[PDB]
Amino acid sequence: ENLMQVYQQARLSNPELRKSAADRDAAFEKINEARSPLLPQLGLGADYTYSNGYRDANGINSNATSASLQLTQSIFDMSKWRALTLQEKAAGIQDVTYQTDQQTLILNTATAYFNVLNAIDVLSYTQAQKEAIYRQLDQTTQRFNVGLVAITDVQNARAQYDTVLANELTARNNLDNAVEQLRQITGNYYPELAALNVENFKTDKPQPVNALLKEAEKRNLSLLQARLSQDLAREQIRQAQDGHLPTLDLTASTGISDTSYSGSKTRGAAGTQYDDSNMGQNKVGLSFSLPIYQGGMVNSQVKQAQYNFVGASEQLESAHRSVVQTVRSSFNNINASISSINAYKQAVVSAQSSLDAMEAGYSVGTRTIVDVLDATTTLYNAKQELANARYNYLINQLNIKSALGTLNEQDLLALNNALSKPVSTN
Amino acid sequence: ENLMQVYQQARLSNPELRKSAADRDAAFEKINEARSPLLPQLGLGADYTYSNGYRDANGINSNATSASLQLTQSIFDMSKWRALTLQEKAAGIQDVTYQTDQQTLILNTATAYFNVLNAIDVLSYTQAQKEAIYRQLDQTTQRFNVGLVAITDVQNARAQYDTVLANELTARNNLDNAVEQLRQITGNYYPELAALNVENFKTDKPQPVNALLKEAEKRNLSLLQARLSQDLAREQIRQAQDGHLPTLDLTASTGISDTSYSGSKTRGAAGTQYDDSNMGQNKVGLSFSLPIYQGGMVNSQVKQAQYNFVGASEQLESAHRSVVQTVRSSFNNINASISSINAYKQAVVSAQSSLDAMEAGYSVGTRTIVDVLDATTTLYNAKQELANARYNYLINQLNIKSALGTLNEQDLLALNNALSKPVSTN
Amino acid sequence: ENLMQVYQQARLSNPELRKSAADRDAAFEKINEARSPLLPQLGLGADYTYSNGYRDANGINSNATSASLQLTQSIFDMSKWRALTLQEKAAGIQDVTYQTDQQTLILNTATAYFNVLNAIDVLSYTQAQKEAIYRQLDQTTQRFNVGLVAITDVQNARAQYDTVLANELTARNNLDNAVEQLRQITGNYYPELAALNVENFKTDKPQPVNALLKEAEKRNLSLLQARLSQDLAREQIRQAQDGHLPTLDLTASTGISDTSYSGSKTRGAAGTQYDDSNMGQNKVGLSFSLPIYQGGMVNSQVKQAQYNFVGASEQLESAHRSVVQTVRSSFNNINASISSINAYKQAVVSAQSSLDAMEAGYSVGTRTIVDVLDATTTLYNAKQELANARYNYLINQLNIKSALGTLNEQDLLALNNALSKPVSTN
Repeated sequence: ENLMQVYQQARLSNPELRKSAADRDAAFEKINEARSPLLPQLGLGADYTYSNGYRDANGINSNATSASLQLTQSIFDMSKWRALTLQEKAAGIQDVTYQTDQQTLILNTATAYFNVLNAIDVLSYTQAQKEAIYRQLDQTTQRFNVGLVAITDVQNARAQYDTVLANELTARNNLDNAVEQLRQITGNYYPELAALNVENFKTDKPQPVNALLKEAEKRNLSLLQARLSQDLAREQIRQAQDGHLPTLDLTASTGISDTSYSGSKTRGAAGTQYDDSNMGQNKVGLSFSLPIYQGGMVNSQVKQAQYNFVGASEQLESAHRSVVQTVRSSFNNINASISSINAYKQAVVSAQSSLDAMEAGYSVGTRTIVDVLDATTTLYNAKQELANARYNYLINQLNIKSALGTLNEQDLLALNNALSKPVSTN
Repeated sequence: ENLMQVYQQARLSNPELRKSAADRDAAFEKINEARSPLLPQLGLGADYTYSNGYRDANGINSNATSASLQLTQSIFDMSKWRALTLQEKAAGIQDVTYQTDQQTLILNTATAYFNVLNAIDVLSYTQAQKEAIYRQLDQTTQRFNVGLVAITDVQNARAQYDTVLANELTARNNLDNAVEQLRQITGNYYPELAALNVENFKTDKPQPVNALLKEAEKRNLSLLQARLSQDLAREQIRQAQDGHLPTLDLTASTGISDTSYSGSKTRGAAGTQYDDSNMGQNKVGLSFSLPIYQGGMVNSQVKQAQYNFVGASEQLESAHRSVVQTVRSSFNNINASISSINAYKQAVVSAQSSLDAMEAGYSVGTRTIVDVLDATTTLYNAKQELANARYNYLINQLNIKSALGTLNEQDLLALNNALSKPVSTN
Repeated sequence: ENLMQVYQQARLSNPELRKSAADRDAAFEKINEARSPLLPQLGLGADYTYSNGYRDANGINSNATSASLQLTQSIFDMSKWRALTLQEKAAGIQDVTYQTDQQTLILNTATAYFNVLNAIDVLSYTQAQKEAIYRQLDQTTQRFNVGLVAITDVQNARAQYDTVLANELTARNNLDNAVEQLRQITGNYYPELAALNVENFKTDKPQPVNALLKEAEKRNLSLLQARLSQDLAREQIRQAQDGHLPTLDLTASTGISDTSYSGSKTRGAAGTQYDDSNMGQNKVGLSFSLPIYQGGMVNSQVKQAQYNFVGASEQLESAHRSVVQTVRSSFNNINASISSINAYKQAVVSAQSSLDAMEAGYSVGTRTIVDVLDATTTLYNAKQELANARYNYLINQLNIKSALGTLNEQDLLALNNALSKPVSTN
């Protein structure tokens, strides 16, 4: 129910987070097959085959029968080690992006949480507006009944009333909308959520921008991923270099053989050579090769890896400019939130005193209760529009921390301190 | 001209629909080559080759003249069947997404069709606004001429007139833009389109939400595609399992070769063995093999397929909760459309009576005709903003029908029933 | 500083432009390896291997020792030439898109610049608004001090003041934002930028739209790229046709051999055949093959390439509809800009005369100076909202020129003519 608990149940409800985790699992597991080729290749084959050599040596008839194990083991080829390193760095990549997605979950969660509150706010306010305009219409109606005014005004207040009805329904509708938005990252409905403890609000001042810039230089996930991409490009480079490598290898195998000769040609002077055999063999030995020159195969690849490299570096710098922009913008947004909160506070005070004034106006009955509710309307609107400003302060409070690439459950707990009273959702 | 006919010509004018159709054609045709490998592989590779030995067995010249056909046919390998099933499911995928795109074309079609209707409205009424403000400029002008109100007001009205002119030009401009928007899907410019039969609106109540839930769950295209994706992942799993398959084979080949001999070394005791060859051959037989352990080849792939599976499943549930969200939101939007239509109707009646009232004001001339056209302004603005609301009702109709995964020409035919009088576009 | 210089320093600062450049370098360089296969394949693969017979073959140990260079050279396979042509066309593609981004850098570069100007504008004027409202607060305050009015008004003016303060901070904030936006393209902060020379502002009429269309047919980069895609699809088609090609080839290689015998079975009646032999060889000759029939390999591929072709064609027409839409829309936007500029000009004149009027009002003291500054507020707001309109005129100019697929530094120079006075940024 509390934002913390909301994070808790939602910690498993997210598929994409779990999806990404599983993807990381795919990467780390893929490292295994990345290690695989270096290991020896035990194998087996078998065959049977009749043959008939027509023409010249025509009339011979020869079935053939054989089977063999074939162990093989390459030794010298660093390219596989290279690919292994690629797999490693890619794994680190997947790790980082996974953490990123975690932070994303945090953000979305908090956002969706606040939206419900805001919807409740607008709901109630639009309601009070409804009643106010309603008795406005009733008054005006009665005023026509005694004939003081033109019918046109009656229809006017009519239109006001219908309009505000639409305003009710759309808002109430937005309520459940946001509710389902919450279920989207939960899979569960919630009857109620804790109200903000506005009385104990934190008007915390921002840290100086430069240190934040430093921490940003140190620990944004994205730029880190860029650097990993760069190093990976370097790995691609040496992998392109790998083509020049001599390929030391070692075969090892044994094989049975049968083959029973037949046909009239075998008859007469078989000379043992035409006789059926039972031979078997245990071949084992080195294998090796070297490309020397291959039409410029391993040449263009080099430059390709190079362009890939420098381009990746460009992406890195782009990320750099990006994080600078983002963090500054966030900081600034926080300040904006501050000032806005100030303004709306004062507005609250204003509408309040105005309200009390008009209430006194009804105290000796100078006005109508309707008007009192008009001031009441302005009052509430100002109220949780100010609350809205506070939540915006919170969101910015996360974004800057998000900008750092840091974030944790603990910040959300600090948020959880802010919550207070239970509040029914619908 | 009518929305139905517009859809009719639209059915061929769309490239992307036809594109997707042809893509389905590709997906189906590819199933054929998916069936292909099982078929026998006939072949030929005759060639000639000189040879000149040296060192130890130096000086014995020769030249082979090989020529042989090679039919081949493996029998046991389920992995290919697996890939066939994959291709099948892929074809189902392409099918589903194709139908989806059809619905998409429908939606966009009706949308663009309505936008024109709206722009016409805004155009006309804006024009009336132009005339009204104009004659205000004239009145105020003359009022300066007789020496009354200060020049500043004159320039004010001037600004009004110029501003509203700009509004005209941008209005007309948007009109032709929308016309082109229509041509974009149609490839045709249309001088005129049918007006809505506003007199006979359909105030249908929405069905209870749960039934719609059950239906859409039963037949949404997207989630269906997800399920196909999951099944495909399972197929990938058995395909990973396929690496344990022994590979039964059957070679079948034949042909002749003539290696003529030459060189001085052949001279002396040729022993028939050094005579020129003239042999042919008819080899045929099985070629079995089983991989045994191979460094963990067919291992990591298993878990990879597994993670692929579960992640796909997570996507499935994701899309599930998603469509729940969407359909509820749609229902809600429809209700909003209802209430809005109500409100604007009443606003229409109101502004109308206000109009008639002021007209009566001019009946003894208390006002100016411009004022009457101000009431007229608010009037028609209200009118076809209400029309706009009705179109929104239509769009929501198609949307709720869309989330079902249903949709067809028929609802659009009912929309065609909604249409009435011809109206020139520009 | 001037827009031209800004473009100049920026012209190298862009990563993505340089990125695309290097990518073009890749596309070109890859043509080399595309040419590569036709070249001769020199090679080598020496190796050594022990052998030990058993069962009938038992007791005759040996160890083969082989070494051989291996040149190879294919003669006839058009598919390689085909793929070469593919690579060529791909190079053309990367070229074109590179040109696209070359325009893209320009557009944004103007955009942010004008945004900076605008931000400066709104900033200053908001400041003036601040001072005005401030003195209203002071007036109302003092008025309460002598007690002419209710406290509620005091709080009202209070609220106005805090609000406008918030507007200041967000304004300044937006200023620095835009500054950083500029740095994003440049990597450099800028103290100052040239003011527009509004006095000599251009108002050229657009060329008639049809001529612009014929011009459009010439060289939009996008559509050209589409046509290249089509031709590429055709190349894919002939490449599918290339599976019918007989594969004429030429083997050419030489190698030595040693192979030493061992074992007691070799002893006795060796018959020369059971003796060590240091043979060498110089094999050379033709190679050839032809598929005949392969289970429908090169069949489904044909239809596949065909579908690829037609789909590409559909994309081409899609691009056609696209460019028509965009160019007309641009033209229209220009017209809108014109009329808007007209309107705001007149508004400026109006507010000006109103200002002078009220100034005269203070000349004999009929009003507060604050009010005069209110007119001042409306004044400047109108002023550089009009400026904003002029920049929109410029942006539209660049847009329509962009739709042409044209654009150059020279148009930006023509823009550079428009600039005038130096202006500090913050």
